[PDB]
Amino acid sequence: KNHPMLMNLLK
Amino acid sequence: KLSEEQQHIIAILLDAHHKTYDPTYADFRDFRPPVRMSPLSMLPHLADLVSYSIQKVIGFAKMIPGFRDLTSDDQIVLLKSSAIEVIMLRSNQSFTMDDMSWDCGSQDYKYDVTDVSKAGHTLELIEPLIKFQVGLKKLNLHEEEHVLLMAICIVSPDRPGVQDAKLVEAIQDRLSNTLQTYIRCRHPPPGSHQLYAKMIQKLADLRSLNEEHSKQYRSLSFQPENSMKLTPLVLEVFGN
Ligand SMILES: C=C1[C@H](O)CC(=C/C=C2\CCC[C@]3(C)[C@@H]([C@H](C)[C@@H](CC)CCO)CC[C@@H]23)C[C@H]1O
Repeated sequence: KNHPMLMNLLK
Repeated sequence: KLSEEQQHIIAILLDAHHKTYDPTYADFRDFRPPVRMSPLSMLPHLADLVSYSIQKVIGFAKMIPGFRDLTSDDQIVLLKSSAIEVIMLRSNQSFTMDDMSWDCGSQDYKYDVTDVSKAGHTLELIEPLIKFQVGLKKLNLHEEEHVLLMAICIVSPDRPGVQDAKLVEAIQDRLSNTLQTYIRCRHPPPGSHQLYAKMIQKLADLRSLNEEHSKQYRSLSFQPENSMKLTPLVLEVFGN
């Protein structure tokens, strides 16, 4: 939900 | 009484922490130099540490057994709520009771109560933060209990915005059950006595700390000039 940097890191 | 799975979990978490946490603190040089003269002089350096710490927390969280099964939205939600609490929790290893300050192996890296103040945080957040560190330090928990506590903190079903409470709860319980079982089997009296309850109490303390930090962050962060010092990761994780 608008968390690009968090999401990518978790990826 | 520790299942093979329970022992496996401990091993994974311990491994996850070692990769996630560096005792050397060698990476700290890369942050903007600490400025101790001057309002908000500490904040650039602290923001960088916090940002860096967020990355490390995220990396630990992913390794937690069953955490990956969660939906992206559930993983993101857990981390955003969790992340400040984990930083305070993780930061316990650096924290020293003698000086009452977090020690990172060097005089510049060592962080005073005033340094935290210098970032732009009032004593109401800070005094409780220091007491928490003392009270957690006093437990002298095994590394295994430290790692498990961080994992149980991250996987909280009651975090705000969690789409699927039941799944998160199922993961956490396995970690809780491991921790309880570990203290009984691997922890001798009298230090072990009440340890699970005392640890669970710390999670209640962290919720309080988290809530305070959020209010104080919002006041600091509300100001565009102060918010400008924060890293992009911090704004995303602590903002929204
Ligand atoms: C790698 C780490 C941790 O990630 C962070 C470490 C210490 C933690 C500290 C020391 C300085 C003040 C910190 C950063 C606090 C910051 C300034 C908080 C204050 C409520 C501001 C959050 O925006 C939280 C944890 C504190 C050293 C080391 O243990």
